Amino acid sequence: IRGRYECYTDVGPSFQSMKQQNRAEILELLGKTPQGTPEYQLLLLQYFTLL
Amino acid sequence: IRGRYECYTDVGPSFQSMKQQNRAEILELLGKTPQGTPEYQLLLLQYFTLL
Amino acid sequence: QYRGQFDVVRPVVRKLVSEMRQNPIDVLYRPKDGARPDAADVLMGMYRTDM
Amino acid sequence: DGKGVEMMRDYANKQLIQMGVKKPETPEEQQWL
Repeated sequence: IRGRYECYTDVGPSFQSMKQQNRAEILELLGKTPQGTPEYQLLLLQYFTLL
Repeated sequence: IRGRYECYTDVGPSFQSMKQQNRAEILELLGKTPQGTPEYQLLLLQYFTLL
Repeated sequence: QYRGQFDVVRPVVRKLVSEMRQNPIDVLYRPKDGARPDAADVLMGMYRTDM
Repeated sequence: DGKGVEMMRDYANKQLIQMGVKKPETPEEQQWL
């Protein structure tokens, strides 16, 4: 029966469970956080990360 | 049967975790924490370590 | 007679051990919205047992 | 990630819409009393 098979591997960029590449990235760069008023709290949503 | 189970073999990289890993990003460079003026209660619990 | 001590093969062979895994190759369970709301909240609730 | 994609979608913009959305799908959304 389907609707299950919810669990398998995603092959592609190495991004782990919590916020590896999707958050930010590893390659030759610095100083990410941009300017914005709600991007304050939306930046609060960013980094809670690991369970 | 188990299921109260607690600790297992964590073998892996060099860091010794207590609460050390709230920063999952330090590669080489420094200064990785964002900013905002008024509302932070959240900046406290991060930076005290050695227990 | 004198033989066998000149071989010089394996260094290139087992140097490939370091070249096996660069990409982390670590992800599993592919979250998404597929089905009826039962078991998916705590993500894996039973088996971490691979680690 | 998980279902934590919520992000202001379901609350702030409802009664009045300040910034709009990208391609509103919204089969039905706002209720009025």
